[PDB]
Amino acid sequence: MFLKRLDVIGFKSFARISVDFVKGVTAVVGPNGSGKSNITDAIRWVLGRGGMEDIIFAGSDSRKRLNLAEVTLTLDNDDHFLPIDFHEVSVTRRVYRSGEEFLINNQPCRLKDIIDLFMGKAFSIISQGKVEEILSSKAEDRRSIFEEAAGVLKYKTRKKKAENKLFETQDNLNRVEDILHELEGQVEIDEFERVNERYKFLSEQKEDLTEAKNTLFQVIEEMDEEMTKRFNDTFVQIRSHFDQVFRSLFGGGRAELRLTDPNLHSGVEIIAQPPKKLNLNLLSGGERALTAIALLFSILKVRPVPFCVLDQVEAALDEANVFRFAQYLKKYSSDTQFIVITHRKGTMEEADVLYGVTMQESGVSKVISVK
Amino acid sequence: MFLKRLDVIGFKSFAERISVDFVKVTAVVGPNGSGKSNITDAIRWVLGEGGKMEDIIFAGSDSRKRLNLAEVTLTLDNDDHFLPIDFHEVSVTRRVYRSGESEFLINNQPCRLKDIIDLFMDSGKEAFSIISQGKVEEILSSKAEDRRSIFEEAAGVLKYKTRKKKAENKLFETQDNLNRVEDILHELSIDEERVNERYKFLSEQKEDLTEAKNTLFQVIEEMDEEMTKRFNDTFVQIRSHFDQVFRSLFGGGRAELRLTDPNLLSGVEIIAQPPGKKLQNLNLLSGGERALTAIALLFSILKVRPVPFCVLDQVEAALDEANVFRFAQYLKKYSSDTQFIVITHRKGTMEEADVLYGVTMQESGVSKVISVKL
Amino acid sequence: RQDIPIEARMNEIVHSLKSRGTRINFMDLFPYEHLVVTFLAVLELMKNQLVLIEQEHNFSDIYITGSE
Amino acid sequence: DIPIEARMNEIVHRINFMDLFPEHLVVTFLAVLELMKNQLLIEQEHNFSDIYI
Ligand SMILES: Nc1ncnc2c1ncn2[C@@H]1O[C@H](COP(=O)(O)OP(=O)(O)OP(O)(O)=S)[C@@H](O)[C@H]1O
Ligand SMILES: Nc1ncnc2c1ncn2[C@@H]1O[C@H](COP(=O)(O)OP(=O)(O)OP(O)(O)=S)[C@@H](O)[C@H]1O
Ligand SMILES: [Co+2]
Ligand SMILES: [Mg+2]
Ligand SMILES: [Mg+2]
Repeated sequence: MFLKRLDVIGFKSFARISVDFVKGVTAVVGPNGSGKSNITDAIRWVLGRGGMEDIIFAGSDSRKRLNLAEVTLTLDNDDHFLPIDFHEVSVTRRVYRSGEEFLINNQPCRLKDIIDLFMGKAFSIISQGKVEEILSSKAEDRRSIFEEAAGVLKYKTRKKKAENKLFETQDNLNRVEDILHELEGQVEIDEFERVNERYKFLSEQKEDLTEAKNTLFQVIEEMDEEMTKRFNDTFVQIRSHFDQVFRSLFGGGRAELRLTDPNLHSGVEIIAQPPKKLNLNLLSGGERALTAIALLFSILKVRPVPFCVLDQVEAALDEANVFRFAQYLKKYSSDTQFIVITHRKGTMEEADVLYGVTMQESGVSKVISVK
Repeated sequence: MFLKRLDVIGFKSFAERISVDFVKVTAVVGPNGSGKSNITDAIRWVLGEGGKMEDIIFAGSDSRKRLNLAEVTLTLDNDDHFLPIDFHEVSVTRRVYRSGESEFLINNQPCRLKDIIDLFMDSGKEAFSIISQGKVEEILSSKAEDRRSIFEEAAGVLKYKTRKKKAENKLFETQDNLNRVEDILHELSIDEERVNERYKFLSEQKEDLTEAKNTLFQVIEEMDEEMTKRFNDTFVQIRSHFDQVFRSLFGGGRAELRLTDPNLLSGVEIIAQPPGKKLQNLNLLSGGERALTAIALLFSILKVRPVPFCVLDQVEAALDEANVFRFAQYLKKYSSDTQFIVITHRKGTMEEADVLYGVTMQESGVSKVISVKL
Repeated sequence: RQDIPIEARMNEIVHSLKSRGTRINFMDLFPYEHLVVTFLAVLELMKNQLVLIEQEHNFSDIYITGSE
Repeated sequence: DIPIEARMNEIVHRINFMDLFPEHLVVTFLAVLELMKNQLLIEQEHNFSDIYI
């Protein structure tokens, strides 16, 4: 998915603006109140501050509340990273003041259409200060951040649906059993040959389930063999980059990342020791920052996502380590597209693109860009 | 209480004995891993509240040792006798010994647990005059009925609260008493009835003393009338400071503060509508809108009940390249009637600061302190 | 500084509209790192309703017009 | 980064932190605060006194 442009009308501060995401780093700069954090919430409401209609502009002087809010995203599918043949994909979402919608390539589509299509930019986007969201989270609730990075969620969800189907199959064999137990006594004019006229074919009719279900269980069992294997294959490839990024950020600092128990549900537990045994709760505001940051740039070394957005991920670290979260953002500009929203100039120096967001015209945000 | 200096030994990152000299703005620099936002953990430790209590002592870096004795000091100029003590150089220290034993010391004499509280109850070094890290917006996100008390200790009305509470207990106990003795007063040839003269002597005098504690206690309970009056006097005094401070942070702002119902005991609600926006909620403010507004509300308090020394853990963390410099200006215009401790990585406030104590960390997991003036 | 160019540019951008009326051209207002801060200031004054800028499309030459 | 090493080599040709100064003294100190964190020293009599490298 190569990011091409982003059009907005009615979405929060969005007054009908288009963003042409260039190749490399795009710094989303500006002062406070501009609504650049909306540029991440729209890349939420299109893929999948309110509560519903809170998504729509409501109230500003020199303007009036709108009734319909929509956003478009234009993706270059030349290499067919998407299950379509289009070379310009355009996804749009919208909400009406009445509470009522999404389009794929200028055509309407179902609810789970865009969801099924992207299967993907969660931890792919880092909103304000949510960085530490990785560390503080429990170990049992941390592996999720890996399961998406390992693609295991596809095979997983499918397999869940398939078990749900097996439940209904058993729910049918239940009644079929009692019926047949009645047929044994009903067995022993020629109209009684009408009762045995349903049981003999209902034998291969219930057996039809008694076979298809057996063809489903195997389709679950070895389907986990492609999930439970992929989870490890990724986990270790992130392991061998934890030390690399971490240490490259802390000269002489060595750390690691381990897990607990088999897998399924394996709580991934995180360890770090700057250049000094640092429970990681005792790490500095920066030390808590450049951990979930290094861990990111190790994930971005395994399954790097093309569209990755970060919202003020560097406002907790001294200018010495802002250069760290700058250069590790100036390398991966080639392999993936990074959109970061940080007013700290340190990253704004290496940023290939500068998209300044302000607010004129009262509570209405305009956009400028130079580079 | 003009701040003088602070000595730490064995406290957290602080391994070698080091101290800091404070002036009348002091910006605490230093790159991450260091101890600047630790020094504030020590400043709250001195007066009052890592995991448990052991994690307060220097755990030790495996380039040095493992200390088991931690203690912090604080020296203040009480020339104007800000506190109920007659000393003109006050030294307050708290100690933590790996035996699990904490100590308290002032000058030449050990101190009690719930003692150093009282010395400071009138001053309000308020722990809420300490702005924490990742807490700068705490008051803005916190529930109304969780933002009421910050004004209570702002107005100083806490001491009265402790008064009326204890008095309440006393009046309860005495009520139980008089009730119980009224049952004794109700339970009560020829020869000599001489014990009844004492029975009516153990009531008409005794119920006189107890019943003299009634009318005398409920007048000290009516001293809460002073506590509520002084509170609301301040509740209103902050009011007309908001907008004017806001409007000078957001050119053309409009904001105001207001309460819910009547029945101290209520809750407070903030309202903020920046210039050329309005019509919205608090949750719909920007990332640095909540930062500045909270800043205004915790910068206007100090225009009503100012304190000696306040603490800033990364207050301008999420803010513009300009709304910090304006925050720096304000730090300079308020640095007169109170001493300021700020922890900031951006040059903006550093330029408007008097003397910086930059915290390094040499010798592995050990913090060092270097100071420079302007 | 950051605040200093905010109002130091307010002379050359208000007096250019009083001399030729022509909007201050960011391509012309180029001082010299510097192209970041100098853009950040103009990309600030828009919230004070002190300056307006137009773009026929993105990435096009930007012109600063201070007034409102 | 550049101001943080432009005085690093200049420390091998000992003197006060003010001997490395000409307004920007702030940043200059901020760099010395990192180099200390990289083990590359700092001497002072007491608080806010003469600081020798
Ligand atoms: N749904 C909305 N409806 C109307 N105005 C909105 C809406 N969302 C945001 N705004 C306006 O923009 C302001 C805050 O929007 P945010 O998106 O949170 O800004 P922000 O992106 O977080 O700003 P920064 O600088 O990035 S920290 C409000 O004060 C409003 O004036
Ligand atoms: N109790 C402790 N025992 C030993 N080391 C500690 C202790 N507390 C903190 N440290 C060390 O100090 C580091 C973090 O201390 P913090 O006080 O949070 O840092 P900080 O003050 O936030 O630093 P900055 O630059 O001011 S953000 C850890 O890496 C530890 O090595
Ligand atoms: Co093709
Ligand atoms: Mg934001
Ligand atoms: Mg800190």
